[PDB]
Amino acid sequence: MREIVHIQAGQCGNQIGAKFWEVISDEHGIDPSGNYVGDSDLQLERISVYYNEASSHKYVPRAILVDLEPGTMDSVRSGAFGHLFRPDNFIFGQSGAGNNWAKGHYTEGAELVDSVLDVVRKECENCDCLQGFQLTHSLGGGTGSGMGTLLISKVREEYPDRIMNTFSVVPSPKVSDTVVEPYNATLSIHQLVENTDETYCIDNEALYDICFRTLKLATPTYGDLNHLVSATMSGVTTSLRFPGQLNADLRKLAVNMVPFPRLHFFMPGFAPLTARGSQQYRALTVPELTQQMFDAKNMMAACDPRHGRYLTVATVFRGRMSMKEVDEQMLAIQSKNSSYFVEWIPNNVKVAVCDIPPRGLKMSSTFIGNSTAIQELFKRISEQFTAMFRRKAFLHWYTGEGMDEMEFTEAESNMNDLVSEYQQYQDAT
Amino acid sequence: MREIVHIQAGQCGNQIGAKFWEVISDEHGIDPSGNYVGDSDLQLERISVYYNEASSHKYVPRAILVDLEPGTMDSVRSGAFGHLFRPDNFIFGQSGAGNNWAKGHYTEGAELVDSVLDVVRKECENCDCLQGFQLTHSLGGGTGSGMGTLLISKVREEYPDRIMNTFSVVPSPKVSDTVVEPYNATLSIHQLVENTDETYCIDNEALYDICFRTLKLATPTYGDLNHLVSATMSGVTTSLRFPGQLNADLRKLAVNMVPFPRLHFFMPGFAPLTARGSQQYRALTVPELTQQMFDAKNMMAACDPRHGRYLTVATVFRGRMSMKEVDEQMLAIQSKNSSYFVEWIPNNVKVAVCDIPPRGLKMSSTFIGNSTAIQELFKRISEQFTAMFRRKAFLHWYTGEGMDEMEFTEAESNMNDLVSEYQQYQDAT
Amino acid sequence: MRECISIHVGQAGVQIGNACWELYCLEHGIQPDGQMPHHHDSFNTFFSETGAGKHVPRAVFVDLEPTVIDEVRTGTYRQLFHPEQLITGKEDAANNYARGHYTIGKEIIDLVLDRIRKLADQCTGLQGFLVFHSFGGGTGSGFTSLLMERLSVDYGKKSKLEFSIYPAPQVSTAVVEPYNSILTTHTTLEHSDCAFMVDNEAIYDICRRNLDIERPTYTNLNRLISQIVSSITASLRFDGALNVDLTAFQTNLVPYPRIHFPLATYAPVISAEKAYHEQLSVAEITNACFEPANQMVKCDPRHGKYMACCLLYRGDVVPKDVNAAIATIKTKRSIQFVDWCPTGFKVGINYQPPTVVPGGDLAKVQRAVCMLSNTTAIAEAWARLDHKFDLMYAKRAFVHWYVGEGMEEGEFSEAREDMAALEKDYEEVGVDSVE
Amino acid sequence: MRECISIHVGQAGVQIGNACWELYCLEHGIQPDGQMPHHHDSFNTFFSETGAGKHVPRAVFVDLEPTVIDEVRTGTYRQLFHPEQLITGKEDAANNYARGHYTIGKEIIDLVLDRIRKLADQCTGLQGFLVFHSFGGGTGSGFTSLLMERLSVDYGKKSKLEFSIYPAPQVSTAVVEPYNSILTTHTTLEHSDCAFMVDNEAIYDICRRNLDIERPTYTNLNRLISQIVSSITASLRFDGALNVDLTAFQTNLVPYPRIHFPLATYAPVISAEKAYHEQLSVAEITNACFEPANQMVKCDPRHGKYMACCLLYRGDVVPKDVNAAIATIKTKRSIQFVDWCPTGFKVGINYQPPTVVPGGDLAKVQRAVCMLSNTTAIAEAWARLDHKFDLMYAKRAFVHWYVGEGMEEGEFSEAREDMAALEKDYEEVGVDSVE
Amino acid sequence: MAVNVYSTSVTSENLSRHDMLAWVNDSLHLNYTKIEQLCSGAAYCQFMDMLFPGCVHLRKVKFQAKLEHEYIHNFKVLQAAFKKMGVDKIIPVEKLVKGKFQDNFEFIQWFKKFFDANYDGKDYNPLLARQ
Ligand SMILES: Nc1nc2c(ncn2[C@@H]2O[C@H](COP(=O)(O)OP(=O)(O)OP(=O)(O)O)[C@@H](O)[C@H]2O)c(=O)[nH]1
Ligand SMILES: Nc1nc2c(ncn2[C@@H]2O[C@H](COP(=O)(O)OP(=O)(O)OP(=O)(O)O)[C@@H](O)[C@H]2O)c(=O)[nH]1
Ligand SMILES: Nc1nc2c(ncn2[C@@H]2O[C@H](COP(=O)(O)OP(=O)(O)OP(=O)(O)O)[C@@H](O)[C@H]2O)c(=O)[nH]1
Ligand SMILES: Nc1nc2c(ncn2[C@@H]2O[C@H](COP(=O)(O)OP(=O)(O)OP(=O)(O)O)[C@@H](O)[C@H]2O)c(=O)[nH]1
Ligand SMILES: [Mg+2]
Ligand SMILES: [Mg+2]
Ligand SMILES: [Mg+2]
Ligand SMILES: [Mg+2]
Repeated sequence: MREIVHIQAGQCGNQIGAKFWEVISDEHGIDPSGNYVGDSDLQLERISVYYNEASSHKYVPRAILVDLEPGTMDSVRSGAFGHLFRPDNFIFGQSGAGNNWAKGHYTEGAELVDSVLDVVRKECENCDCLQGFQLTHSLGGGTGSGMGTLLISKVREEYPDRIMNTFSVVPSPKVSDTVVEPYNATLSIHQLVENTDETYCIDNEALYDICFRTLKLATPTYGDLNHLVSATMSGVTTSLRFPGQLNADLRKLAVNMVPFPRLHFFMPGFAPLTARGSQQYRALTVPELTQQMFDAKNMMAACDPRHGRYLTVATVFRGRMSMKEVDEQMLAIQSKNSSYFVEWIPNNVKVAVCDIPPRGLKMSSTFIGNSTAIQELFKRISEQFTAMFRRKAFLHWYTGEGMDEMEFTEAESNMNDLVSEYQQYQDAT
Repeated sequence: MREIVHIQAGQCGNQIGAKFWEVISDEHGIDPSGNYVGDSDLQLERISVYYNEASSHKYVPRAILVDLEPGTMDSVRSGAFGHLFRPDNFIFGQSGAGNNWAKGHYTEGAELVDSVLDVVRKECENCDCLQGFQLTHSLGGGTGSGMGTLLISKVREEYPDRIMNTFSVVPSPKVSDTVVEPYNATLSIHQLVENTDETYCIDNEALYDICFRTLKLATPTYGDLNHLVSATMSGVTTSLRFPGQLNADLRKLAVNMVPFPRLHFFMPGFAPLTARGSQQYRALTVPELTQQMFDAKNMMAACDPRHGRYLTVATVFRGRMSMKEVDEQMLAIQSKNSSYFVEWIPNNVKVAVCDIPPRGLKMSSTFIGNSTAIQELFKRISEQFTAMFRRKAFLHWYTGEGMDEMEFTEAESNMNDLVSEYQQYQDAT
Repeated sequence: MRECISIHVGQAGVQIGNACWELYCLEHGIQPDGQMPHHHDSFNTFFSETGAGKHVPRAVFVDLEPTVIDEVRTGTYRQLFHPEQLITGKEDAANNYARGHYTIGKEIIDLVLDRIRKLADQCTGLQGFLVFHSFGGGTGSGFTSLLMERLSVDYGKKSKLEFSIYPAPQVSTAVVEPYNSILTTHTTLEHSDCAFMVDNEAIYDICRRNLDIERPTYTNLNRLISQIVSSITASLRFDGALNVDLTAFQTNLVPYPRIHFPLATYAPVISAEKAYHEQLSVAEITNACFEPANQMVKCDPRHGKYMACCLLYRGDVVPKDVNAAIATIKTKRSIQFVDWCPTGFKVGINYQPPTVVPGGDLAKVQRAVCMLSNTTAIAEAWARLDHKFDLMYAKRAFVHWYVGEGMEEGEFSEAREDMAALEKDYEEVGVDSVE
Repeated sequence: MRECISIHVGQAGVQIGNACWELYCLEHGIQPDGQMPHHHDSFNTFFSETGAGKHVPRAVFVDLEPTVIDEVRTGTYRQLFHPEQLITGKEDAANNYARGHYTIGKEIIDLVLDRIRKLADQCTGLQGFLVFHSFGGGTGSGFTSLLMERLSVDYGKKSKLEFSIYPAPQVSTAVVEPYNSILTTHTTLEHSDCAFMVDNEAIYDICRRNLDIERPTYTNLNRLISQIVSSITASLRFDGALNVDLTAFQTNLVPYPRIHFPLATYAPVISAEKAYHEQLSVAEITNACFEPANQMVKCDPRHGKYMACCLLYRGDVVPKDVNAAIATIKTKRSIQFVDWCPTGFKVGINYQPPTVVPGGDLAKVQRAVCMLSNTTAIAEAWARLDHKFDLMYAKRAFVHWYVGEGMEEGEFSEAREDMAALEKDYEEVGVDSVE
Repeated sequence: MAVNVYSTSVTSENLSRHDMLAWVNDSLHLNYTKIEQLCSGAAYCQFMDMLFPGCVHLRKVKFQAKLEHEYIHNFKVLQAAFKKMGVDKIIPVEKLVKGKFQDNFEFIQWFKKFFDANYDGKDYNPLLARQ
């Protein structure tokens, strides 16, 4: 019931997915071999949402792993928690898209898109009652960006009424991990604005700042950042896989969180986050989580919300807690924060609560913020795009794969239109 | 109920705060690990005034430690009674203000004031019903003076109707521990008269004299002086954290002891004070304490009260006593010293009585004296200020950090106006 | 499954091959007899496998003079190479692009192409060719030009990297280097998918300053170049936290089709005696890389602009430290970026630390960094060559050797205008825009 | 995380560096090989840490004659230092400020600045520089002047302490000390945030009188100066009852920007044979400090005024006794304070007792005191130099050496008027004001 | 060419906070109330413009800057101008961009010294350069 197919594109996509599936296996109590070693029936009563029951009491992930270089697939296979994946789903290329969105969306992605779509079709037929898809990829590299855009387009053309999630890593403002990420990000955001029902913008700089400041980790590897991203994934999805005093799912958050079809770009947040030693010096109560969520230093997007306005705010909770208290904290945080909330949306906060805490922790939360501040992000990219589009910089690569400049102009125009809509709805009264 | 946030500024502030929190932990029976090891429910019935109850029955103090050099913070962390403080509250700089009030109030202090204010805001939000703030600092060093003045300004501008205590070390008349303390003391006293509801002037020379004569300690370390200061702290605050036949709090003393808003500079005193061997040779009766308070040698300020007039006097008691005997002693001491008390304040004595005695003592007291003699203190500093301001001595240091001479002139003028008000109200009839 | 072949042209090419394949054999635990007594099959890239445990390299050593080839054949690495890939001529081109491109090069080009085709036809995912040649010798320049032509005509779109020994500004070994360099640059400009300039004088300076070797030989320069190529291929040959392919190099470093000349730098380069006393933080080695002294070309970037940079780290490298170091470099004063490019850094991470060669000069470290930078100051170097060329072309010196060998004056002219046009293009790219 | 680097210029600088770093290695339990078989990371101030347990100092030894640097390199403390900060010239300045500031100093200044920047860029909370140099040698004076200029231009506001070997009144080793001294003082007057004068004759007298060493050598003077520096840095490097930073030194001791010349004194200085027979109370050692014989400059303060004093105590020091001793000092007759300073005492307290060097001359004590006093009698010393200068300037002696090396006679003149202006400023500070 | 100066310790020549703020306000015809707002760097670029004709190109500088990377870009332009005029005082952009009082005041007082060093007496309208 309400099964979800997980797709991973790009190296960051596979790494986030590996950590994500480790987190889900921990939550549902599954060995790397795939057997059930939990201790409560509730872990199994909704096991089918992410896991398919093979024979001999074995559970396999309903995940699709896509890349164009075998290094990532070999890394996933060799390490622990690698045997549970179905070996047929390990679809990979040979040459790698080479940071070029053309090869990820037009040239190289075309040689594997058919196989990926057949596997997705088989999984869709095998599932009981499909809910929707979630994609984990990045907008910096060519492979993840282009291939994810292509797959999302084809799938939505194959399934119109389903819902599709994308958790796309957005390039940092200060530094760039690649050189030609403006074009790739522009085209990928174009595909997303056409054919995605919501996206969670995530930035490496924000995670670095959070982990260094809040977590007090002087040596943060990608392991920890992927762990936080996976925790956000699980916190969003927890309302569907377990009971709650107020049940929710992806559909409820999508409906509440998207007042206009284009505006579906959100920011994630997690709580509580503590250093190793500073964990017992605080009582984990609802208002502490509430005051931890609503601040810049706990936002995984590189844009201060006080530069703009909060349009809608979704809060998912986990753990045995009193509903009146959650409601009171939401009411207080809205009343004392009338300025950063839209006036023409009275009660712009959605609340969902589960019953199962995230392991080791007595209770936790998860924050989804639909705010206009992210438009700054777009503007920056847009400006960089022009700075790299005015002199025809690196364009000859994408023209040599068959594409035209007209797509770049049209996509830039559409992103500028999106920025204009964000600004106008910011200025609405 | 009636929670208090304790702030410590400067090395003196941190050391006095460490001894103070040791004293409070002894009073409430708290393991340095933070667990409750007491034997009476009354110790826990008002535990929340200074301690926040974290999870797993642990108590952590509601204290903030501020400095610009990590040496004091490292000393506090390394020693015993150090695992109790919440690690994030250890806010410290790196270079140190270097005995310069500009760096403590404008240049370096501005680099940590924001973080300190966020910590204060979080604590204020987390508390149930805030009572007020008490600051422990000194007026000699640049760090404590400047940072305390800045924090008091910002906090009182953030909370107008709250009350704010400062226990500021005033330079000794005979010796000077620093060289440029006239300017620092002048500016700090200016800030204090602007935005504090009372201050307890405390001087190292007086403590040295008291410990050498009354305590008969030939080798007094700072441990003992800070112990007496902490005992005075606890004696002042005890009326709020425990029952009594006549309950009081900081508000009652503030109202009774301050007849005019500017005049809020007091002198502390403690009793009984005995040598190690001379403790059993004396009966601890209410009168014995009464004549132990009212004399210069037990006054912790370097100013003889017989040089001036006693305006108001608060007397707090702890331990099982007959209230009639206390009242008779107060009436007798007021009557026989009628020359020393202001005539146009009939019954210028406030009396408060608690129920719990202090450590290893059947009963004890605490003395707060609002008398005009302290104006001598100010005059001396004022003269020294002029002695160092007429020839532009060390001025370029404070000029190189951006301050203007008009600030020094205006602060000197305000201090001289304060001296004039003390003189006039002393000469009133 | 991820194959990439090497082609070493000229004496410099063969010596670089000796160094690089010694380094590779050390990296993958390969005895000189081809046996095997952070790792995937890692060796499947460079090393093809026979029925037994013997592994043979996918490389072609071609040189017209039998000296260095005989030295390789009789050397320690005798049993390793397949005897076919040691291709020899009879007479050397003798610093004559004419002899190495029209008369003698044609006599053995078919065999080289045939062996390359044999190597390629048994691969599965061939990405490209690593070409090691000099611009000084006639053999290197001419035969490399002919081979690039033939490969481009035969293989359509495959990355073809050139790791050249660019002639030094003052320390030259030949007299006719300008002619050969201009001719080979003009010829290979439309086949070289990306060419990495390396200069001898700068490596001499680095070795004297850092390695404290008062009298090094070509062996050490070969060792540094081998370390560079190993750092380049580490992402392909090993598991990495952030992988990068050859097409990524070709894409992120080439803004315009005609300007495809990045320059290399390696760090740290410190002796065993100096291996201690300093911890090699990533910020420290990055600052060392962006320092103009550690550069391997006599061109100072501080009078130009940085179009693009690609940093490859290997070893125990923490990515947040990477971010902090890169931001600090961005803030500095001696790195001013060009107007059109607000984002000119690529980062790649590999877990495998660099491998130390026994008997070498460097010291075993835990982190290593290679900087591949496409900047503007390199254009200045071209001007120098042009000037020299014009001087040597003022009196028609040495022209007869080319003319009487199957060569025309007209290509000399055409190459001169092509070099001038390349300089004009570099200058135009340098300037800032309106609005 | 609290860093402060040292710069030793000239032969005297290098020898005092040997002494100071021997003392430091003893203080923090560091073997000469850099290993570690009241304490915080205390050593993190002077000693940067590598991947292993090896610790290396943050100091720069620069000197134009390689003799002393070779002695350091071949000495016992060989493995400790990082080989880069042992910078040598080729020829010495030879007691010529011109040679050490215009001709030879320029040839290596860039390398010194680069190494200093490399040291600073990997620090976190750098407070400042401890510069150890003499006014006698041309190297010390000229190169220190140039380096102070460059550091002030490059680093904006960091405390820069100078512990100079002021030329003695009558016991001189050179002939051209006056010229170099006036030139270097006039040059550094605008960059020296605080300069601490120390004289050779006074230390000779102290060693003869107290240490009972009838024939002391420079080793002992270097030991005393190292003890002074360690007492200065004890508050930074150790836990203390009353800590004090470098900015505190720069603030409490400098009333006027041009008058920033305190003098140093240390106590107690008694031999092991005389280590007994007296308890060394804080009052006793303070009385010894304020005694004019124990001061390290041939200037008697009793004919001037005390503008400021800073006393640092270390060891088992009880603060009330400190207060009583300071009061008794204030009551005495030989200490008359200036009118505008009614409070001229600063006090600092540290728990760490002084460390005894094996093979040394002092005795292990439980309390120690450093006196850093800015007084007026020091101005008298300047007058002496001026007189000497004018005498040597009466006949234009030794002028040609400076003239023919890149110096103008106007430089000598302007130094002379600036020095006279400094004397006038000292005099006007000395007098009292009306009302 | 331009001459350069330093700032270590001088009396009677250190100007107050409000005085320097009024100086910049009068020399650029604007209404800054906090000196740390000069972390934006636009004021420094216009100071360079008034100090030397041309020598900069105000089209790239972003007077509406409100983020950190914009501050970094403006400081890159300022560093390019500094290199062009031969003034060699390395500027600490990393501390300035944070917008904190200490380093901003240090930089602006050094810049006041340098500006007094290299100013002639010309007059113009800052607005035309600003737009
Ligand atoms: N949060 C997070 N982001 C990552 C991680 N690893 C890589 N990234 C991001 O992913 C981007 C890497 O480019 P990819 O999209 O993975 O490109 P690719 O999959 O390697 O395909 P090619 O670029 O063609 O080689 C970088 O810009 C990083 O910002 C990770 O472990 N955690
Ligand atoms: N009663 C008492 N006073 C102390 C104690 N320790 C220091 N003091 C006083 O505090 C002052 C020390 O200066 P601080 O205000 O602490 O200066 P700081 O915090 O060290 O900051 P900087 O001066 O910049 O280094 C001295 O003048 C002493 O009189 C103590 O243990 N007990
Ligand atoms: N860095 C470096 N450069 C080398 C090395 N060997 C040769 N060279 C370069 O090669 C140039 C000599 O011309 P080559 O390309 O070797 O000539 P060739 O390959 O022998 O072909 P012929 O000219 O016909 O003899 C010199 O200028 C060197 O710069 C080497 O081991 N290291
Ligand atoms: N107290 C003390 N003074 C020293 C010591 N070594 C050298 N000096 C002083 O240094 C002066 C000699 O000039 P230096 O500064 O050493 O000259 P240099 O550094 O060798 O440079 P050149 O003059 O070029 O040779 C003498 O007058 C001494 O007073 C020492 O070990 N202890
Ligand atoms: Mg990839
Ligand atoms: Mg301090
Ligand atoms: Mg040859
Ligand atoms: Mg010398």
